Amino acid sequence: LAERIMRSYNCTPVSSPRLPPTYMHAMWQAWDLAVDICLSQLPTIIEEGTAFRHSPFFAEQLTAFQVWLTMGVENR
Amino acid sequence: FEIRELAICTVGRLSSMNPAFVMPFLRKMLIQILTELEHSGIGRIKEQSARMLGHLVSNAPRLIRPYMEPILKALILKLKDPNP
Amino acid sequence: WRMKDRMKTVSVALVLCLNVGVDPPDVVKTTPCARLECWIDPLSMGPQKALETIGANLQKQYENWQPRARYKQSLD
Amino acid sequence: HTMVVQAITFIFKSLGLKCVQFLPQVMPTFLNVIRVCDGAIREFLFQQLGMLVSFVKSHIRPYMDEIVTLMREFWVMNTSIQSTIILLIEQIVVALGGEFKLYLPQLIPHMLRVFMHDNSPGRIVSIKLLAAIQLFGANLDDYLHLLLPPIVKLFDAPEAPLPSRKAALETVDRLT
Amino acid sequence: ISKQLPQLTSLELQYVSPKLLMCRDLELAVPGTYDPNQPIIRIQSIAPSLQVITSKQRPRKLTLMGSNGHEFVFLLKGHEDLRQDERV
Repeated sequence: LAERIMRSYNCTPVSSPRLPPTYMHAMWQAWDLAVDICLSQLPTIIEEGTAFRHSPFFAEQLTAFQVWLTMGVENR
Repeated sequence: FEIRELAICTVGRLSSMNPAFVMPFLRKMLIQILTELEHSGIGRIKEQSARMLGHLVSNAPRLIRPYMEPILKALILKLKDPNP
Repeated sequence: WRMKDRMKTVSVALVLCLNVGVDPPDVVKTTPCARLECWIDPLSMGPQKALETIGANLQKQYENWQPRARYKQSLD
Repeated sequence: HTMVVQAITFIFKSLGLKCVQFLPQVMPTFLNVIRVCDGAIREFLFQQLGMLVSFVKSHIRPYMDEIVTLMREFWVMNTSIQSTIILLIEQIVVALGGEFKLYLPQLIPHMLRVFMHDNSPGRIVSIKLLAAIQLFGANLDDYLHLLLPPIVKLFDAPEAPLPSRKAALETVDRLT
Repeated sequence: ISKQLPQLTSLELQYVSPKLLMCRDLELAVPGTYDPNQPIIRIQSIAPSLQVITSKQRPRKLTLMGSNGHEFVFLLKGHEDLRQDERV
């Protein structure tokens, strides 16, 4: 996360074991989507006081894992 | 551009089978389409952006439903601007 | 797949050369600049109190991940 | 005009990074002056403003919006003005860095128009704008989909000059 | 508290009294400013930060904003009678 955040400000964090860049990985898009879904209920949570509904992130990811398993017989 | 529209239509149709892999990418493409529409002052580019938005709406209602307010607000601001 | 060895971070050292209230000559910071250090504004609570409070806060932040460690803070 | 502006730029250069003190005194009058200027003084003023931005680096943020507004208002088809504004853009990006992405969308339409219609001999204006895009760096992540198709057409059009197509290829290679 | 006292250089309204930070466009007139002839200078807003003067009495430095746009700075004196100063 430090690498992804610092990239936008012309700064490249460095680690002694050189990690390949991870700012472009697709999972960060899922991170943004999950954050957007989770915090979109905050106005009602704070003001109205609704019941926090759990994010469907893990359910969707397990669904994707199931889809992969459905036809993942080959050593792909 | 037509191949692009067909690809987005298929991906939107697949938003239900593999949401974990489709929904984030569709969100990112929605981001790019919205900013393209808002910023690009080119008629053809805005035509393609709006057509993309329509395809995404038709094929990914679940994806766009939470973002109804921003998408509608951007469309309104475009509608109030001073090509058919 | 077996783990060859399990290492433990027994101790943590926090050297904080913050130099509260003094700007380093190398960089001339802007009038607003950046004032949040470990979510603490040093100028609000005085130099030495800010330095100690930031050190304690950073120790707490690290303890969030590794509570069981000997934390020793060096302040300037 | 030229005498006082040259003097101001020289004083700021000699002072170095201590010149940030005079920003509130200089910048508002400077921007109003560029606004009310006419003729060949405009390009010289933009050049000196770019030098001033280079000297000021990160401290030009409060006046950055006004500078962008001036550039949008005074951006035209004129080759000299286009070249000067492109150079000012390069100095602006090397001054700001990460914060430039905030003001990039304002200037994007002008770049798109420049790519669409450019009759400059050899498309040298396009090449210089390509160099500026190279200098943009990570600020282009949220607008790469906007800037890229112009460059793709630039190096895919056979009628375009070889130097311009080569510049487009180098720009894409750098952004990679 | 003796050790803590010197560190209290400035006071922010959000800690000491969020109600004053809430106050906006009050019809209440600026103190010592009402005149039957001149227009009423009502309080527009109160500045969020008060700069405490490092003195024995530690008087605050309050500054209000009037409806006319001109700042009015005042000193908040504690544990001292000001009726004598009013008569003077």
